[PDB]
Formats: sequence, structure tokens, C-alpha cells
Amino acid sequence: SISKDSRIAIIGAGPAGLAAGMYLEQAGFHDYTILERTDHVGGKCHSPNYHGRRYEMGAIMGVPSYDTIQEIMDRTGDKVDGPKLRREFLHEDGEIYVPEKDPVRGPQVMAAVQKLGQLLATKYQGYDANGHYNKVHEDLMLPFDEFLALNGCEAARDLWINPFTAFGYGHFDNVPAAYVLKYLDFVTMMSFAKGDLWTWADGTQAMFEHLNATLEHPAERNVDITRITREDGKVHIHTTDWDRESDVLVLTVPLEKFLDYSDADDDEREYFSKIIHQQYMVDACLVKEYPTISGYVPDNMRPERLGHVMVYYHRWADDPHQIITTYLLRNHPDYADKTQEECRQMVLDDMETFGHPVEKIIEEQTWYYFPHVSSEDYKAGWYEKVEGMQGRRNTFYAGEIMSFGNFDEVCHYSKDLVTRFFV
Ligand SMILES: Cc1cc2nc3c(=O)[nH]c(=O)nc-3n(C[C@H](O)[C@H](O)[C@H](O)COP(=O)(O)OP(=O)(O)OC[C@H]3O[C@@H](n4cnc5c(N)ncnc54)[C@H](O)[C@@H]3O)c2cc1C
Ligand SMILES: CCCCC/C=C\C=C\CCCCCCCCC(=O)O
Repeated sequence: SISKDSRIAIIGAGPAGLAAGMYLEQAGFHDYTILERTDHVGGKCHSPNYHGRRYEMGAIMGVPSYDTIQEIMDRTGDKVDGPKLRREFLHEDGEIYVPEKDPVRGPQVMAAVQKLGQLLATKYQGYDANGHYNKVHEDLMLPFDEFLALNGCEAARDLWINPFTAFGYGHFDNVPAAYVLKYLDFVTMMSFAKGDLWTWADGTQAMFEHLNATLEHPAERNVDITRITREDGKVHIHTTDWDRESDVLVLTVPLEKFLDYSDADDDEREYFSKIIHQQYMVDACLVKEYPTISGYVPDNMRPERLGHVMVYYHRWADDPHQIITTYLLRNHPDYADKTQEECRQMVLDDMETFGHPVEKIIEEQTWYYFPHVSSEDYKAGWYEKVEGMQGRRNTFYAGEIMSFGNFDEVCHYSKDLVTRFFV
């Protein structure tokens, strides 16, 4: 429905933008340009060097059902070749426990998991589709805990919480089930629970760097876009060094932030203003009494413990002078959010409690993480509206807000965007 000769501007060279480029190009659209604000590609797949090995400041892992990322590796020749992930569980006092072996709670949890699985397989078919343009069951629009309570599956939250809340995506009291279950669908949940998890020796960034290089048009970097306007059936992009016209705009960058440098119409301003996000903070640490395994702290995943370390990543087992990254959240809709300063101190205090005291923090990043909307906004039909706007003034909406904030979901979405509107 769009001509192959169209000049397509793709904003952002993260996974979503690079995938958009890949799949446009493979569909015969050769006149695309990817515009990246920073000097690097990969976005939140960001794998810096330290003493000859790359550590992860952002994304780390995948599961075997990451089919779109497999397609990307097929193209780049990259392989899943990183160190194996292994985990223990700690209480907030640092004591090691084995929740799977609890003879009372364990069965309750796994019975709820069984029950939920069947609801997903029968009543809630369609729940796991990529994106939100196929309207999900109304129950899925409620916060996850409410969704679970409606079906008597509350205890299943013990299994779902670990790769969700600890992983920055927020808390089941408020995050709609729709996101939780598109990310952690039954198969994905099962893979995680099993530890069947992809990692990369060269970092998740590496395959995106390699993908960018395979493109007919590798991303243009250091592009400071000051204004985008969309008059006369055209797209006009003003940057600090040039201003140029395009036929189509594909956005893989934060849509609320897009309002600030664009001729955003009333609907764009109205809806994109409803976007909320997570403040997910990662500290790259050198530690004494080096851990022997990664640690998760369910106690610190409760909203009452906001800002505490929920998980830390043991990446390079053989070298106790390698980087251990820690993970915490600074926000929750029903709490005063936490400062960088007080959270950094909890990193220190928590790691000390866990028996792996921090000697040095070499890097720290609060990420713009998991853009989404509230249950109320989801229920009021946020996605019916925005997806209805796809193509308005030659503009297409993609990236994390349109799908889910993991790198397979956004790439899958970019791939399908080509199929939906372009081919
Ligand atoms: C700590 C952490 C851990 C994670 N763990 C995992 C994991 O284990 N597995 C997984 O699948 N996912 C994980 N993720 C999520 C995953 O990294 C993201 O969902 C994915 O990178 C999203 O891709 P994207 O292209 O939509 O957005 P992004 O990765 O954020 O890329 C956006 C790009 O657009 C650029 N940009 C922003 N504004 C502008 C502008 N004004 N003009 C031009 N360019 C702009 C940015 O610089 C960036 O390059 C993790 C993320 C973090 C932060
Ligand atoms: C199902 C996993 C794919 C998506 C993951 C998305 C976000 C992850 C965010 C942060 C992860 C912190 C990692 C700590 C190491 C885990 C070790 C283990 O689980 O065995």
C-alpha cells in the first residue's frame, strides 16, 4: 500500500528501528534512513567493555521463542554464546532460601500456574498476540493481581513476579495483565522457570551493531532532530546540520517525548501524554566476596521496599574482579518516587547485607524503561485510538509503547508493521 520508492525516515537505531530497516529492506523498500541521536546503535542493548569482556548495562537475555531475534541472528551470523544464567533466592536479610521446595506454598503456586495455563489456552485465546491492535479480553486490561484474583490464581504471581518486577517492569497491583502476559506468555514463563535463557558473550548490543552493518543503509548517528513537521502530504525533518524531506515517518522513539519536537496534532498530544514509564536503575559494581551465582530478592519486589536491590547479575563466574550489575526501581504510582542518591545508598547497604559488599560503582544508569499506559487508559481504549491513527499524515507508530519493552517484542512489531501497512 506504500510505494517502494518512498523516502522513509526511521527515528531511532535501537532494536525497533534497526528491525524496521531490516524488514523494510527485505520487503523491497530501499530508500530508508535511520536517524540516531547518540553515537551508538543498539539502544537499551548496551554492552560496554571492561578488561577484555563486555558487560550488560541494559538487555542481557532471551528465550528460545524469540523467533524474530533468531531471524536477526540468521542475518548477522551471530550465535547464542554467552555464559549460563544461574540463580539463588535471598530474603531481604540475605539468607538463602529455596521457594520451589516450600511444601505448602510451592504446591499452591504451581497449582495456580496450572489453572492459569488452562485459562490462557481456552478463555483468553489471543492474549499472546504481538501488539495490542487485536483487542484483548477485557479481563486482561485489569492490573495483573486483579486479573489473577478474578480467576482465583493469585498464587501464580510468585512465579510470574521474579522475571517481571525485579526486571524493571513494575508491580502487579497496577500494571495491566495485557503487558504481563504478552511478555511472560506461558511458554516464555516456562523457559525462564527452567533457566532456558539465551545470553551473548559479546553482549546483546553486538548483534544489533552487526545488524546495522548488514543494512544497505547503516544508521546515521549523532543526529540532533530539532523539529519534525508534516504539511502537504510530506514529512520534513530539521536537524542541527541539515533539513530534509521524506515521504513517510516511522517512530521507534518515545512518543510523549516526540510531542516536544513535532507538529503533534490534538490526538497525538492527548494520547501520548497518557504514557507512563519506569525508572529502572542499574549499577555496574566491583564487589568483594564475589558472588557464586545471581541473586533474586522477592522480599524487595514488594512496593513497600521500592528502591531496594531486587536482583543482581553474576555474569563472569571465573573472575571475581569482573562487573556485577544491580537492579532497582525508583517509582510506583502509589508511592513517592525514590531519589538517585538514596537508591545508590540502598545498592551499597543491600549488597553488604547479601554478603557481597560493593568496592566501586563504575557506571550507573536510570533508564527510560517500559513505556505503557494505566489499566484505566487501556480500558478506555488507548490502543484502539493510536493504532487507528497508523498512517495519519504518513506517520507510523512503533517501539516499546506499541508492543512491550523487550527486544524481541519490539522487533516482531517492526517486522509486522511492514506487513501491515507497507507491503
Ligand atoms: C537494564 C535493562 C535490562 C533489560 N533486559 C532485557 C532482556 O534481558 N531481554 C530483553 O528482551 N529486553 C531487555 N531489556 C529491554 C530491551 O533492551 C528494550 O525493550 C529494547 O532495547 C527496546 O528497543 P527500542 O528500539 O524500541 O527502544 P530503545 O532500545 O530505547 O532504542 C531507542 C533508540 O532511539 C534513540 N532515540 C531516542 N530519542 C531520539 C531522538 N529524539 N532522535 C533520534 N533518536 C532517538 C535512542 O538513542 C535509541 O538508540 C532491558 C532493558 C534494560 C534497560
Ligand atoms: C524471559 C527473559 C527475557 C526478557 C528479560 C527482560 C528484562 C530483564 C531485565 C533484567 C534482568 C536481570 C538479570 C539477572 C540475572 C538472572 C539470572 C537467572 O535468572 O538465572
